[PDB]
Amino acid sequence: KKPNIINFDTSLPTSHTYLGADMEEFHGRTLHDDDSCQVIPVLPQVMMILIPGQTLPLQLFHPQEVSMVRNLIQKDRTFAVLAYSNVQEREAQFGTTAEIYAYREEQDFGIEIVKVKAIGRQRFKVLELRTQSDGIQQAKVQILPECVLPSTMSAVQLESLNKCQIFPSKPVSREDQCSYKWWQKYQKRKFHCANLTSWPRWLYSLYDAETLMDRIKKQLREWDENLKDDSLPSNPIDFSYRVAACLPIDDVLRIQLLKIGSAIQRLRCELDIMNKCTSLCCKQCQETEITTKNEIFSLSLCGPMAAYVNPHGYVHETLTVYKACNLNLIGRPSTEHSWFPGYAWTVAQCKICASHIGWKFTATKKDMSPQKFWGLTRSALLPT
Amino acid sequence: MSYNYVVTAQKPTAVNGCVTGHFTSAEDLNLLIAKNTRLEIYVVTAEGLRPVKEVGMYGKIAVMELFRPKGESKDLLFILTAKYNACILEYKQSGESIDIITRAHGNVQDRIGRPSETGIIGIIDPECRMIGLRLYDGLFKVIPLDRDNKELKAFNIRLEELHVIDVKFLYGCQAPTICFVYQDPQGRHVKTYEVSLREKEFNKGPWKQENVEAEASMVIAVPEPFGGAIIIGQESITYHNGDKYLAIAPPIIKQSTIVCHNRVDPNGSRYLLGDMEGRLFMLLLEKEEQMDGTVTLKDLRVELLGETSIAECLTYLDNGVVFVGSRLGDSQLVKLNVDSNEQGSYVVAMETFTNLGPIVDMCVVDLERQGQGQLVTCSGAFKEGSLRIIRNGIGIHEHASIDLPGIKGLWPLRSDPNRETDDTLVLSFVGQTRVLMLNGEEVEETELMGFVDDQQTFFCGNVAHQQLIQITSASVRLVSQEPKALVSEWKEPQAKNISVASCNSSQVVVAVGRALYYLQIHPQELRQISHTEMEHEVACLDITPLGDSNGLSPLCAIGLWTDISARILKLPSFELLHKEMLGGEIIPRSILMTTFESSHYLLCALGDGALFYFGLNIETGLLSDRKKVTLGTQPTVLRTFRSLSTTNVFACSDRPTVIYSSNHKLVFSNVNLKEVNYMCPLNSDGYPDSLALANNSTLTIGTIDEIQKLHIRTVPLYESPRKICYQEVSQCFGVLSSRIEVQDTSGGTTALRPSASTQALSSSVSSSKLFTSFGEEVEVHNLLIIDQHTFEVLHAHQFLQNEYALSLVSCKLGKDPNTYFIVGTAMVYPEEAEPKQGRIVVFQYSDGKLQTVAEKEVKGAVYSMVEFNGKLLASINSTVRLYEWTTEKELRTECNHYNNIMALYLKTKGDFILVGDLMRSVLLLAYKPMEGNFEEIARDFNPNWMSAVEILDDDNFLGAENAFNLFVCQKDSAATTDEERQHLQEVGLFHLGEFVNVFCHGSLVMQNLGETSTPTQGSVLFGTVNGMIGLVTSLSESWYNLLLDMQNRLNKVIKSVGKIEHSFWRSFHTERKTEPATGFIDGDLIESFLDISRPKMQEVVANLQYDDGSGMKREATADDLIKVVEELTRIH
Ligand SMILES: N#Cc1ccc(N2CCN(Cc3ccc(COc4cccc5c4CN([C@H]4CCC(=O)NC4=O)C5=O)cc3)CC2)c(F)c1
Ligand SMILES: [Zn+2]
Repeated sequence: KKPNIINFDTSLPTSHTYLGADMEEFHGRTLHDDDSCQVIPVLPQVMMILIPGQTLPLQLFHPQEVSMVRNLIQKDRTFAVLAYSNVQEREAQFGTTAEIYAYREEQDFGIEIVKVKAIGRQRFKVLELRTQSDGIQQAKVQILPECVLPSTMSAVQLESLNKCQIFPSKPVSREDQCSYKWWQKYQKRKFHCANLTSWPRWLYSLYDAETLMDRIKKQLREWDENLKDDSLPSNPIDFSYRVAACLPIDDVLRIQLLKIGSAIQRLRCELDIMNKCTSLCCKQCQETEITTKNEIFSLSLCGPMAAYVNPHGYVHETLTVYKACNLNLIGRPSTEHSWFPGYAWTVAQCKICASHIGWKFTATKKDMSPQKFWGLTRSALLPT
Repeated sequence: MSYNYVVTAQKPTAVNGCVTGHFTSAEDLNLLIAKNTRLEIYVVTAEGLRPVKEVGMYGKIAVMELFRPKGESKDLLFILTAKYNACILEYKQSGESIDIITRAHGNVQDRIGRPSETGIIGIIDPECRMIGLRLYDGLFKVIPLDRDNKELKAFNIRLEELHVIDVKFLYGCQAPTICFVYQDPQGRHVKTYEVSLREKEFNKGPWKQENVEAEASMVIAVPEPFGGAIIIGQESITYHNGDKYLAIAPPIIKQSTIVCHNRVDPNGSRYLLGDMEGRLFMLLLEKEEQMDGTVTLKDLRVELLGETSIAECLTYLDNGVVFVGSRLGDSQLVKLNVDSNEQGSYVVAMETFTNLGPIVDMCVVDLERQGQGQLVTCSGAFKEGSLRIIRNGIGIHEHASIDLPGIKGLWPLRSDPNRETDDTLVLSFVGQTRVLMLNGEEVEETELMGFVDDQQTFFCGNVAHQQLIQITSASVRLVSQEPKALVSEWKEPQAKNISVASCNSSQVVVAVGRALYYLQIHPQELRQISHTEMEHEVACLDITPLGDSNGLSPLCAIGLWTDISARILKLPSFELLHKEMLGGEIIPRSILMTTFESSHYLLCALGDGALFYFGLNIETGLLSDRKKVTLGTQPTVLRTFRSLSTTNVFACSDRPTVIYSSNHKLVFSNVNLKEVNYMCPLNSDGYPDSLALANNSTLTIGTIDEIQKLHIRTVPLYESPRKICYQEVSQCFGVLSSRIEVQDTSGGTTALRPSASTQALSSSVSSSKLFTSFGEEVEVHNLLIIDQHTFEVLHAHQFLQNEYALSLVSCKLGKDPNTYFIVGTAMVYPEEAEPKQGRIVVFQYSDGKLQTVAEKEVKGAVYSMVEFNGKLLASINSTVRLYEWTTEKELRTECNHYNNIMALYLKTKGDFILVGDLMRSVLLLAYKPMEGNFEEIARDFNPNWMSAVEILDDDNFLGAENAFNLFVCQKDSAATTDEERQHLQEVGLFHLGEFVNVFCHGSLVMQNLGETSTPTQGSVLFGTVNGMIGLVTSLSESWYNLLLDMQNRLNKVIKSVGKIEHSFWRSFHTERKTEPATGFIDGDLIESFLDISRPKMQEVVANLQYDDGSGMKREATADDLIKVVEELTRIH
């Protein structure tokens, strides 16, 4: 529980200076036509549900993947990451397409290693998982559409009281008696036409976009002291995707949030999950408390969780905690490939099962969070 | 595979816009009212509003304005629909034909664009140079207004300010200049632009940006000579003209915010304002400043006139009359009399127009006639909350019943000179004519002296010269009042038998076979005045005195047996002044001449049950105007009963009807009786203004109600009613309600006005122990018990503090004989978002007192409850729970079923709970009784806003969803694959144009099996926010196909206002996707087929392949459709 001094310059974590520095960058964005079927190459050896808007680090070694990515960069730059269910071996029916924005090839070690970073862009469901003899199977992809709904009062609105539906901005910022009182008149003036329908105003506030976003911002700040608009988007779609990425949940809940087609349903599901969630325990034991929900801060602009690659290419999603429990360390604190620029990771294990839950990030300078940073991963962390 | 049929049982009533101007003519002053899809055009006169035309458009009127370009004599009307169908209309009438022609039309939507949050704004240049529309964020759409722009092509001009609140055009500017207020992170600002048509872009405004109040809402453009604009916020009213500037802070407007306005002076010296809680203000502009001819403002005094209905649109009619167009209340027509000031109010109400919306809850109850339902709604909101009782049909309140074996005629008489009231009713059977006497409750058979004993009387009544007549089958015998002696008796010269008899006040014309004899009733004499014969036997005769004279009928109407023809001849002669050959085969059974609303008609009823109304000329000749209305399938007997200070005609048949005149056309209501064979107005001393009705079983005497098809009684509660249920055994209504109470600085909650909860007979406050700022408004919930006869509040139970009562059901549970009121509440606190605790409370009304039998505390909000087979089924938050009523009067949990959705809607049919939420996530369940748990059968999830849902039958389910649509989902239980079995296929789409809050099974017409039944199966009523009651029924595949073909063929014949295609209007519409309507047959389009002309009727049907019972009969006729369409009209 370290307050106030959170000195990290928390954006460096999201630049990946470990996966290389002078990485070649790519202009901007693309677009796949809604409800179209597409031929999107599938990069293998990745087993993770890539939420849209989430950065995905990658190191590529085998010649087939290197050639696939080379031809990819020379033709579009988008491949497919499939949301594998509990059953492995290509048991996936949904996914997201990754699109490249940074590229670097090394001739080191006698190999043509390609270091690449990508972010999810779209959401899709596979029709048929076609396999190619080259090694890089191309999947039959249907672009699953994104739904945005108007105000629930737009149908039952009164014309007169419409000019009275453009609210003055929130008073000051993140202050009590400027929220509990502003929101009351906000709900009273926005949903005044709920008297025509058969349901009270608070019910229509349970299906609101801005009210759900406010309640979620409250809980997330209650954990990590967030910077009001610390890149949290105003768009409910993007806000929902960010919250879904940063939530410490298991794979089934992530797939379920991925299946949801509307922002409001996604926000309601996240509220339910984040309200019914308390502890995070070791999967291989489902018996030990290696956290809580209060002991969780954010040294990354993307939240308490982000995707990082070890030098062997494996992608890890790490959860940041002030104080983890029942962890025993082994090995001197070393700093060869730390994803956090200034700490020296020490490998951590469960006190009983001895599984790689994460790392302890001890500091190097003295104006740092002193030896208090556990970056626990999800390969052993079942929400309990 | 649904095949459903939707029709409107009551047109929308809430007003969402009203304008005035010289539309119909440059001389008349018209008040145009748009209620939704209907446009009503009135004419403002001294007495009030006179309706002129009623047109129903293919869309929801979003914007309408009256503008007059150069070279026009009367104003034109520009209407924009919610589907962005713009048009310009023009009034055109030639004597009797009224047509609203479409000057221009064209869809103005964009391929891409999010509709604005403040909504559609439609403004017209005061010089009528262009039309400005703000439909989409960041884009101003401009429609040039030229005579050649008949397709309404528009170009978009970019606005850099995305949040625009209100925009209008300024008055007195060389180039078209707009003024608007917009939102910025720095606040709200007022800005102006100079729109240029040639350059197709904006320009520099005459006066630059000026900072305004943080809550500036509307802009009103002050007309010349002042100029500029007035910006009205929650606390200030400011006037902007560039250099000139004013600001006021009147404290009488701080209570509530102004939402509507209307200019009252052509020179804009005074303005009229209205706010949310319904009080009229009066903005005043002072032109006392005049330096060198320039007129400038000096003050902005604001005056409060009084309190009116909660207004959405104000409008000032001529001579101190204001039409307050209300949408959540009732429309008014008030007086701005500045001298009355009885207690401090400047307004007094003149009229009050019925407005059923918003209909929040309904229930169908057989209040008066068993079998025939009545709709009891929960209308209005805030101070306009009321209960409306809608009844279809005129009803007769029976007051006597004297059994008789098939009376073949009822005729009143007065056997008491100088009595001014009826004394006895002379019945006439097949062989005898009994004379029953009825003064008080008397039924004595007191025979008159002059009346024959054993005969079938054809007529008997009071004749001139204080004498009585009796046109028996033997001879027309005249009698006397005081001495009662047979003065004369005109026997047939050949001793023939009279076939048809007709008598007037002074004349009596009888027909013996094929010969007609005219006899005048001279004082104490009866001498024939004419004699002639016709081609065939006289089927019927009618000699009724028209307006004035009343002593000699200029014309007499007859019917021919072998010709099926009706002729009108002069009474003192036999010259055929006119003729007609209406139909054939079945002979006429009755002829009647009436004077409905100073217009004379001639009604002829054939023997098959069809009445052929026609117009008649009093002086000489007659019109044709052949309009055959099939009012039953039995011979119709026509009689005239005043009973209203108006004419009225009672058409006794298998479906008795009263034919009256509404404004200038003959309407046809139906009387709620099984069958009336004969009728007679008996204004007896003991029976004031009664009407003796004789069925085939007995003679009854009663009073008719008010000649009107639909009657809406209002019971004002002065608080918002939420839910309503009816309890039969107690003869009472259970209605939830809420009242707003301000939080005073004493720890209590004082009210704002006398409500139904604070004015009950007996009162109670909930006392259960299972678990701010001065000015805040807090809701207090009550359960009111309302009598079904007097509609007086018998009791008022007040719930706990911070407890919101959600649902309500009146049912008896388990083996208990008692019936209860079950109420499910939710304890809601401002701090928390989603409640944690609720309460299931069981009341029991007996001996005029409400007692809490049982009380269950649950963890959540009880959103709905149903009575699934002697077991309350409750929806606690996202869990559906089933309760069993124990023998000790205590609820016990039996089974649970956990969903991922909020079970807002619960509709059951046998053992199939239909569960939905506000996300259109319809879920279907089944309750297995042998095992005792719920099971999921089907599921249909689609992100969309769903307003209500109903179980049409075991397979199809109907609901209403976003953008005012309807849909039907059907489960294919015969599917061999589980994925399809577990799926709910969607088999119907329809853009209703209305927002449905409630569905309910029932019908407002008599429930007659009819042996053969009717082509429509089932009946579901829905009520909408605007106040429209609809009705959806199923159809067979053959009937659905026939009606679909007829609907396609009507669309090429009927010309709509604005030339909006019907297929486009009914297409399932949504912000993200619009599809064509399927599986729904528009009852309105089909029922409009009866109102088109005969050549158009021939055009519509030429290859319909009508018959399905063997053969096709490719001709398909045109009266065969009439038989089908009338059968569909009869279902509502
Ligand atoms: N075909 C083929 C092929 C060709 C070439 C290959 N090369 C082999 C040599 N590699 C150089 C090297 C090796 C070893 C290290 C030590 O770092 C390790 C080791 C093991 C696990 C982890 C880490 C760091 N780490 C976390 C800790 C937390 C944190 O913050 N960040 C992290 O990265 C781990 O989890 C550094 C550099 C370069 C690649 C190849 F491996 C395959
Ligand atoms: Zn473990």
